[PDB]
Amino acid sequence: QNFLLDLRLTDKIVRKAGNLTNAYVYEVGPGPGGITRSILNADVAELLVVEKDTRFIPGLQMLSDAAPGKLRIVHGDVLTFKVEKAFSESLKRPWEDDPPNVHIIGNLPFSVSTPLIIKWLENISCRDGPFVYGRTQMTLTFQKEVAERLAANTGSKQRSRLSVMAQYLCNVRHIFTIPGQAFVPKPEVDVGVVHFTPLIQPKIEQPFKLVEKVVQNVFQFRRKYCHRGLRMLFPEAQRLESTGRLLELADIDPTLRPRQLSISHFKSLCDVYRKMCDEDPQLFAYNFRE
RNA sequence: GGUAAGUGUACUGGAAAGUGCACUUGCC
Ligand SMILES: C[S@@+](CC[C@H](N)C(=O)[O-])C[C@H]1O[C@@H](n2cnc3c(N)ncnc32)[C@H](O)[C@@H]1O
Repeated sequence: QNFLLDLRLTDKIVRKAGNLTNAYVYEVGPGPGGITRSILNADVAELLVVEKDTRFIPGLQMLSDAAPGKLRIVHGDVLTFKVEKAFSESLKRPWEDDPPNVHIIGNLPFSVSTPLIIKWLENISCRDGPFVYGRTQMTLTFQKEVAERLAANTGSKQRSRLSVMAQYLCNVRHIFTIPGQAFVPKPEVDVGVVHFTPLIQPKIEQPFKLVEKVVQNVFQFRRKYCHRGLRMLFPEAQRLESTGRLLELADIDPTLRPRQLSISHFKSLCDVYRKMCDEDPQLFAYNFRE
């Protein structure tokens, strides 16, 4: 659909990924090759590129004809391509060390990228997937609005769910947006650029699907008091007493609003919710739609 | 109150944009 061909920009992106000399990179959805021409020009060790659409191959291969052995083009679907088997076991560096010599770079349709960052976020929770090499970093691409929420801060206008879901597992710099006018063809949206480094110590240590559930119910009624959406974690019968103990033990003023909660206010609540989940087995599958 | 355009707007973990709401106007 909408492609990025401006060398000034494709360069700026690969610059904002970090030093890439003799590194290994996985570019998702290379497309016409703008991003990957620039990647190739950062003297990398090898660039693996996975692309769903066969017709971008002739052109992508002209780029590899220009840098032989540097570019490995793989005909694959990003949402199912198992990158963990894609590079040498040699590059696995431990989680407390520095990020491995492995980087992800992507400019995919927002249709694909948004779900991807979700399945990749829990991949970081579990330290599997692309993160078997351990705290591998990512440079990807979202509609300016979505880029904003990912990096939004406690109290910001656009502090939403992916604020919490991304920041508790990662350091999340949203380092610049670019105008839709820069794209062939220009969409009626601006485009934003976010970098992720997986956090050594995550800001919350509970199963991903737990704080996925917890953060959801908070941001449910986004400008009301937090307790009014929270309380829906609990079936009608227990709901009053339960919500009390939860806010009590977690130490949260219920007048607080979802956008005002510290990334640690969340750690607080989930620890308490995990406790009362393990004290009541039939509680974590409760959802009000019933 | 029903529809179309406009303008605001809210929400979005379906955002290369979508939908909901409000108001005004034209027509019914
Ligand atoms: C909006 S175009 C952008 C073109 C190019 N990536 C760029 O930055 O200029 C997105 C590209 O991602 C690819 N793509 C979309 N879904 C994909 C998927 N599931 N797996 C691999 N590639 C995908 C498409 O083939 C297309 O080439």
